[PDB]
Amino acid sequence: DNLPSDFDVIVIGTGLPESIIAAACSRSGQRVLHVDSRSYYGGNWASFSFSGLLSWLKEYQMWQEQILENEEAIPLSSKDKTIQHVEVFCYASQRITYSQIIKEGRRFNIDLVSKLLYSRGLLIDLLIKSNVSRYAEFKNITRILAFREGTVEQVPCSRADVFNSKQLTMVEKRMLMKFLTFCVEYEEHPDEYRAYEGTTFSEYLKTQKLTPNLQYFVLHSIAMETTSCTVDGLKATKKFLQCLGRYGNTPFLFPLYGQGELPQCFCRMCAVFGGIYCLRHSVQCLVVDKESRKCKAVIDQFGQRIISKHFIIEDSYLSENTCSRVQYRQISRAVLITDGSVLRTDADQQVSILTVPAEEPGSFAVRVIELCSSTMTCMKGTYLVHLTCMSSKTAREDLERVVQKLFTPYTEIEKPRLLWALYFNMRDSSDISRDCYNDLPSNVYVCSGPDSGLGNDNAVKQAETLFQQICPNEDFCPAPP
Amino acid sequence: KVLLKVIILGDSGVGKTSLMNQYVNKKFSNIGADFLTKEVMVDDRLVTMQIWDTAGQERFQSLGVAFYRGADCCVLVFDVTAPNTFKTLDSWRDEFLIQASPRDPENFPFVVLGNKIDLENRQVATKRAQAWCYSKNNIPYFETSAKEAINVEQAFQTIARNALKQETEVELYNEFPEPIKL
Ligand SMILES: Nc1nc2c(ncn2[C@@H]2O[C@H](COP(=O)(O)OP(=O)(O)O)[C@@H](O)[C@H]2O)c(=O)[nH]1
Ligand SMILES: C/C=C(\C)CC/C=C(\C)CC/C=C(\C)CCC=C(C)C
Ligand SMILES: [Cl-]
Ligand SMILES: [Mg+2]
Repeated sequence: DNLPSDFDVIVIGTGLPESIIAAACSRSGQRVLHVDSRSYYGGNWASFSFSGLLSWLKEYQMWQEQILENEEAIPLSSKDKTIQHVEVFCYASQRITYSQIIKEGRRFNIDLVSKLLYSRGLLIDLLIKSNVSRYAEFKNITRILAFREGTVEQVPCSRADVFNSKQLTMVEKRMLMKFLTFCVEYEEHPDEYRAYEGTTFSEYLKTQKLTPNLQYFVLHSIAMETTSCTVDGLKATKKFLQCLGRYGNTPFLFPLYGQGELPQCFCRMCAVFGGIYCLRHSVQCLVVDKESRKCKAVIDQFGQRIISKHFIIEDSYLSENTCSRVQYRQISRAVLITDGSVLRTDADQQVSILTVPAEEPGSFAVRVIELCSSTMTCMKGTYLVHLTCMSSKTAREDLERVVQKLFTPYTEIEKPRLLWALYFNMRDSSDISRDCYNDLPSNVYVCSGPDSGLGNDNAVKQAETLFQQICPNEDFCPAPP
Repeated sequence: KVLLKVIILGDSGVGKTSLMNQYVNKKFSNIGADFLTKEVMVDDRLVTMQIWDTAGQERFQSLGVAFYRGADCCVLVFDVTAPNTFKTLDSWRDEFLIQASPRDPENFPFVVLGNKIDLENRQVATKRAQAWCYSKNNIPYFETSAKEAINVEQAFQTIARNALKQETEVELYNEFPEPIKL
């Protein structure tokens, strides 16, 4: 087969936002070409088998002739620089040994992105409406966890939980119900919080009918850095409460095989409606009409000039020159292979989220998501643990302390054993305005990579905003006929 | 409701999509293929067969890993009038093993379909294909015609049966409950 010379939309990168927009454009009738320079889908949203991940690690450890005089070229990146400070530690022998992890390497699906799916939210709504939901399966998150004086414990997550709690006094239960009842319908009691709109949520809670113990739970386990405004906290608290019980006792779900499956789900929709897919296919440069200033085509790695009306490019593919003024943020990540849960119980197949507030000001709160083998992301006998936080320093510097208090790296003596650990910082290019990039043609749209939030509102919103610009007056991802 | 996941692999143009459509809808066209389901009978047992199409992602060999997961049977197709498509059969089989990573690889159910026999200029001999399928753990071989509806229903009878045997063995080892569907 041979690649067509013209398309309506060319999308470079198969991360989550790019794939949702590709699927949206193809569904609406646009002829889409979707490429990725990698030999697998997802960009920084991908998951890996264990050997796949070892392969991924390594990395971070002329067309001029075809340009006519009335055109100019904008070269694209030739090397990905979104990943920094990779540090891998193997504590297992080189019951479970390193050799056993390798043997069962194909049982692992290790995400570069640690996120959960809110039972009610933009992505789950989109998955259901578009019918992309048929391409995946999910597991309920069963436990919300927190630290109670150096000890990890499960926090109440339902009416029944508050009733059976022996850790809250009768007055506290009354205070809590009263307060969460209000949070649910908060926007209906304006003056109730009006005076505290310009103050932090943490400060607000201090002026409410709640003990400090209760305030802590609300702030760290429900609303979930520390300077967020009162209204931001109320919206968060309400969202959490509203999600309760839609699919399970908590507000979250997690996709079977990992988050890495989602981008592929949207790419399939794109493919189903005629989108054309080329992995292992990079683009060398954009061809811009020197006069109109609009991008006319791309020249790929094989020197083929391909025409399009719209060009969607994920940030990591733009050159350092195009991005010379951009100020990125960073995300600290850690991936752990462990041999026991952070909270041991009879029932082992628990999927949990533990929040770890910053010990001292200056650093950010840490999220810890524990995946059991039934999530199909790790081998039987292990758990896959993901830690995440907005970065302060290197990922190991921001995260090793938390790892140190939850696990032991030894075989000989409570703490589950840490078998394998990976630390890395990932570029956060979310919320960056077009104007930050240099000389972008108006028909070149930029997608960001993963953001640091728990859910996927950022990816869904940017995709819908782009879709509106490219396919005005069209429905966004309607179910197939 | 026992559900069987079947995927159809092979080079672009051999008739993978037409074979799926012929089986399920008993129709053949001269634009939105995804996956179809059909309630089939496998040795007196009613089962749901779910057949997944490549959605054209194979054109430039860009089928990702999620497409292969949970597959109970892998159908390999080639055009009897196109020796080139028959020669890639080994590559697609190897790719299925790498991508799906099933338990007991060597005994995974593959079924080979020599399609377009309705054409008067075949170039791959029946004996030559049967031999190849034999060199791969005695893989069942069928010659089909999506167009003239020949041997399609018959070929899917063993696909269904072999997929049922595989999924049954998979469920026998499954300790986890059913995952959530939105
Ligand atoms: N004569 C004939 N043409 C067929 C047969 N099966 C498929 N085709 C045709 O061959 C082309 C490719 O078929 P398609 O089903 O899209 O196969 P795919 O690319 O493998 O998924 C189309 O032009 C079909 O009409 C068959 O049994 N006989
Ligand atoms: C749809 C909205 C409802 C049902 C609001 C009323 C709130 C209920 C029934 C509370 C469920 C209980 C929790 C979320 C417990 C949180 C407690 C701690 C973190 C100590
Ligand atoms: Cl979400
Ligand atoms: Mg097809």
